[PDB]
Amino acid sequence: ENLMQVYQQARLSNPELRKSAADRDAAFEKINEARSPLLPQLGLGADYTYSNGYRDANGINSNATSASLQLTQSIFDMSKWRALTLQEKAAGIQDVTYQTDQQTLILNTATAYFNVLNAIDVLSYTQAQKEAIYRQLDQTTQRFNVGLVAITDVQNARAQYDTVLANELTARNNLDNAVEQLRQITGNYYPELAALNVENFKTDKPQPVNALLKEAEKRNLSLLQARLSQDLAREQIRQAQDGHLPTLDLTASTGISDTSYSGSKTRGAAGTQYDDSNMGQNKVGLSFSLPIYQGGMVNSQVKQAQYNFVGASEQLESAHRSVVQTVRSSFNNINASISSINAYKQAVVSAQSSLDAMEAGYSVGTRTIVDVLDATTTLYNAKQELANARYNYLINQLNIKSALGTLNEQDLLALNNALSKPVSTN
Amino acid sequence: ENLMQVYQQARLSNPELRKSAADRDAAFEKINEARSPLLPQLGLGADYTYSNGYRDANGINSNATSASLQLTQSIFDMSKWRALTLQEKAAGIQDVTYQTDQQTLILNTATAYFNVLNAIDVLSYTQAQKEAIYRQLDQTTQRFNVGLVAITDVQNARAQYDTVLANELTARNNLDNAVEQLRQITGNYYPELAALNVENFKTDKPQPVNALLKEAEKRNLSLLQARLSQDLAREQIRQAQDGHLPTLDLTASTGISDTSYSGSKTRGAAGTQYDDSNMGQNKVGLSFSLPIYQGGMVNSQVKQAQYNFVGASEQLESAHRSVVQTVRSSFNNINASISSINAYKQAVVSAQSSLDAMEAGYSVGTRTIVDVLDATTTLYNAKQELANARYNYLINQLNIKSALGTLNEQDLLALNNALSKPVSTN
Amino acid sequence: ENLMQVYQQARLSNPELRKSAADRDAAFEKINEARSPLLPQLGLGADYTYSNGYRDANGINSNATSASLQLTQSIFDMSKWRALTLQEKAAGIQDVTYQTDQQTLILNTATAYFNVLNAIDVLSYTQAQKEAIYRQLDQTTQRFNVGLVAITDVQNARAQYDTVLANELTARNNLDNAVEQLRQITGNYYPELAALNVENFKTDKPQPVNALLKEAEKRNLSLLQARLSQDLAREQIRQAQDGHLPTLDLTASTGISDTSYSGSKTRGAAGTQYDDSNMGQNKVGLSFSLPIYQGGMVNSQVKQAQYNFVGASEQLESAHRSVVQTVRSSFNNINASISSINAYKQAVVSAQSSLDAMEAGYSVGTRTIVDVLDATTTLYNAKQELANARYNYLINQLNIKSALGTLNEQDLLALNNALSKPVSTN
Repeated sequence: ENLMQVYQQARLSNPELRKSAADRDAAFEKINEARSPLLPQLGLGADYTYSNGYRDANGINSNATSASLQLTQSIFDMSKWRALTLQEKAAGIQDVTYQTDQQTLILNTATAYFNVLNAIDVLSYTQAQKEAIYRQLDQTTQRFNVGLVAITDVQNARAQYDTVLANELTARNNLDNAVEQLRQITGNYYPELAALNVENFKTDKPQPVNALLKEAEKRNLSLLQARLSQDLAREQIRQAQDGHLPTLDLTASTGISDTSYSGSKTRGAAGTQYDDSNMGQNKVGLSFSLPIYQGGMVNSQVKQAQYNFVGASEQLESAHRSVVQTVRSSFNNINASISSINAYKQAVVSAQSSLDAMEAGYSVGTRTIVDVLDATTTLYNAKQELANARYNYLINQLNIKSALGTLNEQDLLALNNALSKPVSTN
Repeated sequence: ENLMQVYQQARLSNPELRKSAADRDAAFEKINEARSPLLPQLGLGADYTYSNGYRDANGINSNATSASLQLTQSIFDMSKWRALTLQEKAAGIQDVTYQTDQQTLILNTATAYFNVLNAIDVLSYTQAQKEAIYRQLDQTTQRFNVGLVAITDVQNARAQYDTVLANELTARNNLDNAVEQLRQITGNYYPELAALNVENFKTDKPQPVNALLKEAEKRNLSLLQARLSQDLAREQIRQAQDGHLPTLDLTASTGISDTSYSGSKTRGAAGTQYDDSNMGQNKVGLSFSLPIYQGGMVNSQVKQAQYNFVGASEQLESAHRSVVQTVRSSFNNINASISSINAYKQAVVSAQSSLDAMEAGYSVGTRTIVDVLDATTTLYNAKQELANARYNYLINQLNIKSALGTLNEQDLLALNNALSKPVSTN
Repeated sequence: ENLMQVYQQARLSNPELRKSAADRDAAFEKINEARSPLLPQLGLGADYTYSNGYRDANGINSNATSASLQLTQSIFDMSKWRALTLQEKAAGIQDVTYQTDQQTLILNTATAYFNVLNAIDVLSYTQAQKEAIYRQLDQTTQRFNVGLVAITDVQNARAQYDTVLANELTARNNLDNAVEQLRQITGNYYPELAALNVENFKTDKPQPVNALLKEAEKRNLSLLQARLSQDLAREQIRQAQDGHLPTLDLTASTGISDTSYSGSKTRGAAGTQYDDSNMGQNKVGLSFSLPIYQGGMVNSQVKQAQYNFVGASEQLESAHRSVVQTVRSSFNNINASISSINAYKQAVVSAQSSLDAMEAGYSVGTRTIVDVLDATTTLYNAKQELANARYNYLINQLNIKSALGTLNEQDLLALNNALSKPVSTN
């Protein structure tokens, strides 16, 4: 129910987070097959085959029968080690992006949480507006009944009333909308959520921008991923270099053989050579090769890896400019939130005193209760529009921390301190 | 001209629909080559080759003249069947997404069709606004001429007139833009389109939400595609399992070769063995093999397929909760459309009576005709903003029908029933 | 500083432009390896291997020792030439898109610049608004001090003041934002930028739209790229046709051999055949093959390439509809800009005369100076909202020129003519 608990149940409800985790699992597991080729290749084959050599040596008839194990083991080829390193760095990549997605979950969660509150706010306010305009219409109606005014005004207040009805329904509708938005990252409905403890609000001042810039230089996930991409490009480079490598290898195998000769040609002077055999063999030995020159195969690849490299570096710098922009913008947004909160506070005070004034106006009955509710309307609107400003302060409070690439459950707990009273959702 | 006919010509004018159709054609045709490998592989590779030995067995010249056909046919390998099933499911995928795109074309079609209707409205009424403000400029002008109100007001009205002119030009401009928007899907410019039969609106109540839930769950295209994706992942799993398959084979080949001999070394005791060859051959037989352990080849792939599976499943549930969200939101939007239509109707009646009232004001001339056209302004603005609301009702109709995964020409035919009088576009 | 210089320093600062450049370098360089296969394949693969017979073959140990260079050279396979042509066309593609981004850098570069100007504008004027409202607060305050009015008004003016303060901070904030936006393209902060020379502002009429269309047919980069895609699809088609090609080839290689015998079975009646032999060889000759029939390999591929072709064609027409839409829309936007500029000009004149009027009002003291500054507020707001309109005129100019697929530094120079006075940024 509390934002913390909301994070808790939602910690498993997210598929994409779990999806990404599983993807990381795919990467780390893929490292295994990345290690695989270096290991020896035990194998087996078998065959049977009749043959008939027509023409010249025509009339011979020869079935053939054989089977063999074939162990093989390459030794010298660093390219596989290279690919292994690629797999490693890619794994680190997947790790980082996974953490990123975690932070994303945090953000979305908090956002969706606040939206419900805001919807409740607008709901109630639009309601009070409804009643106010309603008795406005009733008054005006009665005023026509005694004939003081033109019918046109009656229809006017009519239109006001219908309009505000639409305003009710759309808002109430937005309520459940946001509710389902919450279920989207939960899979569960919630009857109620804790109200903000506005009385104990934190008007915390921002840290100086430069240190934040430093921490940003140190620990944004994205730029880190860029650097990993760069190093990976370097790995691609040496992998392109790998083509020049001599390929030391070692075969090892044994094989049975049968083959029973037949046909009239075998008859007469078989000379043992035409006789059926039972031979078997245990071949084992080195294998090796070297490309020397291959039409410029391993040449263009080099430059390709190079362009890939420098381009990746460009992406890195782009990320750099990006994080600078983002963090500054966030900081600034926080300040904006501050000032806005100030303004709306004062507005609250204003509408309040105005309200009390008009209430006194009804105290000796100078006005109508309707008007009192008009001031009441302005009052509430100002109220949780100010609350809205506070939540915006919170969101910015996360974004800057998000900008750092840091974030944790603990910040959300600090948020959880802010919550207070239970509040029914619908 | 009518929305139905517009859809009719639209059915061929769309490239992307036809594109997707042809893509389905590709997906189906590819199933054929998916069936292909099982078929026998006939072949030929005759060639000639000189040879000149040296060192130890130096000086014995020769030249082979090989020529042989090679039919081949493996029998046991389920992995290919697996890939066939994959291709099948892929074809189902392409099918589903194709139908989806059809619905998409429908939606966009009706949308663009309505936008024109709206722009016409805004155009006309804006024009009336132009005339009204104009004659205000004239009145105020003359009022300066007789020496009354200060020049500043004159320039004010001037600004009004110029501003509203700009509004005209941008209005007309948007009109032709929308016309082109229509041509974009149609490839045709249309001088005129049918007006809505506003007199006979359909105030249908929405069905209870749960039934719609059950239906859409039963037949949404997207989630269906997800399920196909999951099944495909399972197929990938058995395909990973396929690496344990022994590979039964059957070679079948034949042909002749003539290696003529030459060189001085052949001279002396040729022993028939050094005579020129003239042999042919008819080899045929099985070629079995089983991989045994191979460094963990067919291992990591298993878990990879597994993670692929579960992640796909997570996507499935994701899309599930998603469509729940969407359909509820749609229902809600429809209700909003209802209430809005109500409100604007009443606003229409109101502004109308206000109009008639002021007209009566001019009946003894208390006002100016411009004022009457101000009431007229608010009037028609209200009118076809209400029309706009009705179109929104239509769009929501198609949307709720869309989330079902249903949709067809028929609802659009009912929309065609909604249409009435011809109206020139520009 | 001037827009031209800004473009100049920026012209190298862009990563993505340089990125695309290097990518073009890749596309070109890859043509080399595309040419590569036709070249001769020199090679080598020496190796050594022990052998030990058993069962009938038992007791005759040996160890083969082989070494051989291996040149190879294919003669006839058009598919390689085909793929070469593919690579060529791909190079053309990367070229074109590179040109696209070359325009893209320009557009944004103007955009942010004008945004900076605008931000400066709104900033200053908001400041003036601040001072005005401030003195209203002071007036109302003092008025309460002598007690002419209710406290509620005091709080009202209070609220106005805090609000406008918030507007200041967000304004300044937006200023620095835009500054950083500029740095994003440049990597450099800028103290100052040239003011527009509004006095000599251009108002050229657009060329008639049809001529612009014929011009459009010439060289939009996008559509050209589409046509290249089509031709590429055709190349894919002939490449599918290339599976019918007989594969004429030429083997050419030489190698030595040693192979030493061992074992007691070799002893006795060796018959020369059971003796060590240091043979060498110089094999050379033709190679050839032809598929005949392969289970429908090169069949489904044909239809596949065909579908690829037609789909590409559909994309081409899609691009056609696209460019028509965009160019007309641009033209229209220009017209809108014109009329808007007209309107705001007149508004400026109006507010000006109103200002002078009220100034005269203070000349004999009929009003507060604050009010005069209110007119001042409306004044400047109108002023550089009009400026904003002029920049929109410029942006539209660049847009329509962009739709042409044209654009150059020279148009930006023509823009550079428009600039005038130096202006500090913050």
